[PDB]
Amino acid sequence: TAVQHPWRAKLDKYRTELTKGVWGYWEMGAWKPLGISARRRAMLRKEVLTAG
Amino acid sequence: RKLEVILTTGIEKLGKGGETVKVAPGYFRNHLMPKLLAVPNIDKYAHLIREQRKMRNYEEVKEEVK
Amino acid sequence: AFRGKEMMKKLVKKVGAENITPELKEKLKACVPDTKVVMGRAKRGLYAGRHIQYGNRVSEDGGNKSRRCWKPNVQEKRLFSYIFDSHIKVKVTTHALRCIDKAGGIDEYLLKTPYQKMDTEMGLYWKTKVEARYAELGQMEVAFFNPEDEAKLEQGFKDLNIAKKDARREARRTFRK
Amino acid sequence: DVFFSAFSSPKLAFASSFDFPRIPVAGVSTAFFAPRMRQKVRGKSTFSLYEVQKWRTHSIKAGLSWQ
Amino acid sequence: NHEKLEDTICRMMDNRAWTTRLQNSIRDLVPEWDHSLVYNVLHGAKKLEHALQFFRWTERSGLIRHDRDTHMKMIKMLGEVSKLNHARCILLDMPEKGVPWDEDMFVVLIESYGKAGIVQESVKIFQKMKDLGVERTIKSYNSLFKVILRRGRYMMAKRYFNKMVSEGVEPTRHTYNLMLWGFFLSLRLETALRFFEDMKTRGISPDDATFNTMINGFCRFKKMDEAEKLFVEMKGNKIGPSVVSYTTMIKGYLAVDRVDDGLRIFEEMRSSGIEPNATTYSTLLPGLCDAGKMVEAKNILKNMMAKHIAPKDNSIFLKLLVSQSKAGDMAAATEVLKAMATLNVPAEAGHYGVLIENQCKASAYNRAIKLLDTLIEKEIILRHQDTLEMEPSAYNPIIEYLCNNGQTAKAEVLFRQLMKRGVQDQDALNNLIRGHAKEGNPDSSYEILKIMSRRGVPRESNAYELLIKSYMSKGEPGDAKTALDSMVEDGHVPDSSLFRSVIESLFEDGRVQTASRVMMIMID
RNA sequence: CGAUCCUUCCCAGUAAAACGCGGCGUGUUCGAAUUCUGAUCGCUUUUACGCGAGAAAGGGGGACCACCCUCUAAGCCUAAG
RNA sequence: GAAACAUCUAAGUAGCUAAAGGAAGGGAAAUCAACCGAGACCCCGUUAGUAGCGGCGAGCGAGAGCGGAUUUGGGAUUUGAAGAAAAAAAAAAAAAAUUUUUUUUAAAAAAUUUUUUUUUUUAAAAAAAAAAAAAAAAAAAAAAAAAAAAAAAAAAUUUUUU
Ligand SMILES: [K+]
Ligand SMILES: [K+]
Ligand SMILES: [K+]
Ligand SMILES: [Mg+2]
Ligand SMILES: [Mg+2]
Ligand SMILES: [Mg+2]
Ligand SMILES: [Mg+2]
Ligand SMILES: [Mg+2]
Ligand SMILES: [Mg+2]
Ligand SMILES: [Mg+2]
Ligand SMILES: [Mg+2]
Ligand SMILES: [Mg+2]
Repeated sequence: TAVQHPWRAKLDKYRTELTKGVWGYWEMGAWKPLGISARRRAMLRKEVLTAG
Repeated sequence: RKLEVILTTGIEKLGKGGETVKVAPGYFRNHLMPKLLAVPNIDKYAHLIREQRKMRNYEEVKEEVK
Repeated sequence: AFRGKEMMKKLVKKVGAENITPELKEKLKACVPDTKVVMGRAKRGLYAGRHIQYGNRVSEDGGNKSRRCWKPNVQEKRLFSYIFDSHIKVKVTTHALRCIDKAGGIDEYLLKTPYQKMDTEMGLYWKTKVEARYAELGQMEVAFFNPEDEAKLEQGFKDLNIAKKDARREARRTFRK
Repeated sequence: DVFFSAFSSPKLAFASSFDFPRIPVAGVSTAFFAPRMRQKVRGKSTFSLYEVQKWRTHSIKAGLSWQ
Repeated sequence: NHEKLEDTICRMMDNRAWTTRLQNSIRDLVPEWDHSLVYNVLHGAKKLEHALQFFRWTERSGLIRHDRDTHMKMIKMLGEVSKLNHARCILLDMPEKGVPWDEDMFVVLIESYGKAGIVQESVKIFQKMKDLGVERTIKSYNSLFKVILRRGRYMMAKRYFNKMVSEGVEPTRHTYNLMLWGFFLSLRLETALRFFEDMKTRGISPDDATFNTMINGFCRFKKMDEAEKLFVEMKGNKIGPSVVSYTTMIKGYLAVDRVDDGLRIFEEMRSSGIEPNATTYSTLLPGLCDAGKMVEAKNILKNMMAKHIAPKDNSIFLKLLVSQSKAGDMAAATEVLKAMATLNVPAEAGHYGVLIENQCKASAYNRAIKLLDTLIEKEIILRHQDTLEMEPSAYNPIIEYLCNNGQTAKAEVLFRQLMKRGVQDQDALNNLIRGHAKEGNPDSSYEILKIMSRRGVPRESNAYELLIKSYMSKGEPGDAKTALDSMVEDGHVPDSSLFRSVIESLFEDGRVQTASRVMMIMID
């Protein structure tokens, strides 16, 4: 049943990260890029949205 | 273009020791660097110059003040 | 072209292939330079990645094109080294000289520049030698002295100098005798 | 260690060939100094006349070659 | 007033990465180095990696040489976090640095290895502690017995107690208690009494924890009247009544059959002195929810936040809910729902679902709607960290009631929120279809059928009939023919009565060609 | 045996610009951007590094400017076709 | 070839040289689109001899999308933050149709097996003292690879190990 939704590991890995910004956030007064790249974030978003 | 250096002794038109000054690169690279009259303004050498001058000039100030 | 692999083969043949674990091989693959250097004299100097270029020379009215080349601004200089206390004679481009100015000397440039960017087996050798000598210096300490000890040791050195001079002159005159 | 073994001899060093660098003592050049290796346990303070050095004033050398 | 140095160095490490340009700032910020500064930094370090980085850097940079207390402090936190190889490699490096070995560093290493269940290496260190040349007298054996009988090594602990008492060692009450607990745990009654008469012959008067040892041993031997005999024996021996002893008295009462007796000893709990401790309230509830007594549950649930106390395990809050709801008292479950949301706990979907299921099953429909609305306005369903989900019986009857006897809109809003987590039940969908059809909005029935078609939910024949006739009743025969086409493409043939209805409704509205297209498929 | 982390990397002479070529790269000169105990304002604490709020970095989209969209360069590894 | 020729073409072709592998190279966006969206890399088909470059001559000649083949991403990288002032609840009172206001507040979890010696008791099942193993979590190195018999060594041919 682990291969039914194999994207959940990435989702709860990046869940705290994904709220901060789309491509990056400001930390201690300097811009810092997000942990997950934008193409991979779009893949994860499509995998989430394809099941409702 | 100019460089930052730290004087180790007293140069007549530059200034007193322990001071960072701006020189020409051909002046620093060919005259002050081989004769140990100045060091580059990077953190390790600034710390070294500051502490060694502190230790010696503690004795110098102890002699001069009293 | 495959300079990283031909340098890795020589390093493996020097050090012994049994000596290296696969993780050390993976790490050593990322330190050997994989740059494009073809000209012979760039493997014997500090060029900082400048190469020759071959291109076209084009006339003004006719537009006629004939081959030409652009060469790097190579100069032969002596650079002072802090841990060797002496000059090193190199063939540096002015680009490399300016990078040396930014870094704070030839020694600090060799420490700061990583292994892949050294471009050259001699560059790897010199960075290794400077790093070993700085690690030797990293475990030493100096102790300074009070001015009364300054005067005492100065007097002792004067005594030993004049005694050595007297004994040397006496030995010379007796050997003459 | 790999790069030390690959470029080492075919078969401490702060003496004989090059000696003590002048840089160490740059904040104050005319001062008698004693270099010594740093020990894990606290060392002794006894210093003979042979163990104390001072670049006189003569020195404020040879030259290596890159290749 | 200003700021200290330990907190600002910890704010250096907490906010910036550990680089050499940060180390330069720390080195230029420190005006004079001492072990007091090192210790105040090390205690106040927010994370163990910051602490370890600072302790390594200060000894490798030549700024200071560390001492016994700083080394002990490092080993204590490394072993509490169980960085076992880290603490071992620091410990082995001390006589080269010059500070001596002490047993204080070894005993915390014993406890650190045994916390992870590597207790064999604790015994391995203990056997070579005398080999290494450090005194091994009392506290070392105490910790070894604390760690090997937690795993339950009674037959070893006998031999090592023989080697204790052989090498001129006088054991005390801590030794005897720490071994008696393990011997009672390992089901050794004769060994427990032998080591009790051992401390009788050695001649030391037992205390509150010593008498606690036998009564918890009798609790795990399921002999409770004997424990009560021991409990009046401790009163006749003149030792003070302990709250832990009362707690395990309640535990031994409710272990098998006596569930009312926990309240009966809570009536005597005033004599002991300290009534509201966490463990009594943690253990007393599940026995009486297993039995089914309620007035002695709701009063102490009122008293739970009267003095701000929490249980050890919070699933008792669900077990009391299901027990009280099956008992039948509904008006005091509104104290449970506010006891959930006021201590620390966020309320959960299953927690609200049990109460909505009870208010739905027993003629309290508007109260079920009230709990429904405060459940859906608080978005409890869409919370990721909550574990208990809404049961199928928490929405299966209430969707039916909402669609059949009133409004369908908030029913579909709740169920569309349930799709976003875990539900694709066909029953609530069929009921939403009929409810939206009979309310007066057949567009919603059609779109829910489209939802079923895209999600792959199996579609019935009787659902489309109500949609067709709902379109019929409002004067949209073209929409009726569209729904008829969707029914045929799904694969259900209707009856000739419906065919005759739709063909006449299409003809009388002037839509001749749509009626002819119906005629084509009825011919076919 | 022993619960296994103890460092190739400090990362700008880089992106861009002028002139000359060219397979978007390269020769000679030159050369940035937001934090290095983040800062600013407001609040109590009544004399915090706590709590809140606002604005802050670059590349591209057929010269260029504004708005919008999209991506995060200045050495990570990687099967099959 | 341009019906001559000089920019252009032939062509980054022929040729010379250097290095590496059974494949090499490229590779998971500082990429395309156009306010709607796609989603690493290489190969085959179409768009299309079209857009574009060009003594705007002769000639050179895409990208994106779409259809196939293979179908794959991994790492840095995630964090529990190990247990006077505000918010909230227990009891009393009042009011409205649940809501509003005031007053007092070590242990009660830590789970296991074999062998040897001497005992009690009805070979069954339990008392004491001795040796260990529930460590291969991680990898390397070494010796030895399943029942019964023949030979070598040790000990007292026999037994044990090989
Ligand atoms: K490859
Ligand atoms: K011709
Ligand atoms: K001709
Ligand atoms: Mg543009
Ligand atoms: Mg544009
Ligand atoms: Mg021609
Ligand atoms: Mg061509
Ligand atoms: Mg060719
Ligand atoms: Mg080959
Ligand atoms: Mg390959
Ligand atoms: Mg978008
Ligand atoms: Mg495709």
